[PDB]
Amino acid sequence: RRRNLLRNPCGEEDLEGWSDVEHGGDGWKVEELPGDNGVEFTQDDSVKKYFASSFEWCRKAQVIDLQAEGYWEELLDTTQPAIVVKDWYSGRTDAGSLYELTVRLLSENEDVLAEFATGQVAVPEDGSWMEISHTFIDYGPGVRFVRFEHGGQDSVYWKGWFGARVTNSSVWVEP
Amino acid sequence: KETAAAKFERQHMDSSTSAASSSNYCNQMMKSRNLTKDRCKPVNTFVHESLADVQAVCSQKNVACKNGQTNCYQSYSTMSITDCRETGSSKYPNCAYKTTQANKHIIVACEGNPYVPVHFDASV
Ligand SMILES: *[C@@H]1O[C@H](CO)[C@@H](O[C@@H]2O[C@H](CO)[C@@H](O[C@@H]3O[C@H](CO[C@H]4O[C@H](CO)[C@@H](O)[C@H](O)[C@@H]4O)[C@@H](O)[C@H](O[C@H]4O[C@H](CO)[C@@H](O)[C@H](O)[C@@H]4O)[C@@H]3O)[C@H](O)[C@H]2NC(C)=O)[C@H](O)[C@H]1NC(C)=O
Repeated sequence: RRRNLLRNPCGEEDLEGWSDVEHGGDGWKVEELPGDNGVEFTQDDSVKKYFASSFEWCRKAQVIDLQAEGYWEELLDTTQPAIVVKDWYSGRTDAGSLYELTVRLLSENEDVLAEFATGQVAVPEDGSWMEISHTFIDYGPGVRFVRFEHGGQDSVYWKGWFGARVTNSSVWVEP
Repeated sequence: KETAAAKFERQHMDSSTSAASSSNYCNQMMKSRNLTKDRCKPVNTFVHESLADVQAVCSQKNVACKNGQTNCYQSYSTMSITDCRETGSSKYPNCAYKTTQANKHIIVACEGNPYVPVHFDASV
């Protein structure tokens, strides 16, 4: 009740598990909570680390295979269970930054059958944490993968790690 | 990368100010927009208009870029600008500059979609 299908949501294991890592600027850097000039993570004390972006877009994805993880075609097709994505993001209090999240459902031909996508958005400049959540339902038949991609950068073009901060990401399936 | 469009923003737009704000302005803007990163950029211009207004130039008088291409656009109004030129005795990493206030039409080069300014070409 319920299992996160994303490897290494908080950089406990640096960047293992994530693919299409794009290192913009001085790339991604794992840091500890609350980071340099940012607010406390209030609501899951098990979370000790976020990933930080730099001065050009940093991205990263994971392509989750619903079968490798334990589901199967006719289940997905007849029951069509809810697939839930959450992400957590923030910015520093001493620079602004941008966030973007794009999450898609793929057929096994890898046609996008459903998408949930923010566009690039300005991260609250008070530095506060944002949870972002979508639930996919009645997406229809042939969902084989969930692709989860997010990214960040600063909007100040600084050296260092002044971009958006991401952590605690999850995808799961539920009744 | 950074796009060749956010570049142009970084190197040429300063919307938050009206005109140059003291003689030290070129020194600060060349630094903070990172035109002094490994070499001193010899020459540079900033534009003290809203980003919108500068976007607009792209659909205005089409002229020959000073390098003889095609896709250059003069602005209809003249704008508030600041030229920055190295001082004799600028030496990296103490890059140093002369500020020059002006109010002239600018000529930018646009490209891609959306159709945005991508180089600063000349002022008139
Ligand atoms: C290109 O352009 C210039 C090259 O000089 C660089 O600009 C500097 O960028 C640095 C960091 O990369 C900035 O440093 C940060 O400054 C922060 C804000 O301070 C402002 O406000 C305070 C008021 O308290 C003043 O001291 C000052 O006027 C500043 O403008 C500080 O908050 C930061 O410190 C915090 O974060 C670091 C964590 O990294 C911690 O070490 C500190 O303890 C603290 O938590 C930080 O120091 C600096 O301000 C920039 N100069 C300016 C004014 O632009 C760009 O970095 C460079 N970028 C590229 C692409 O090369």
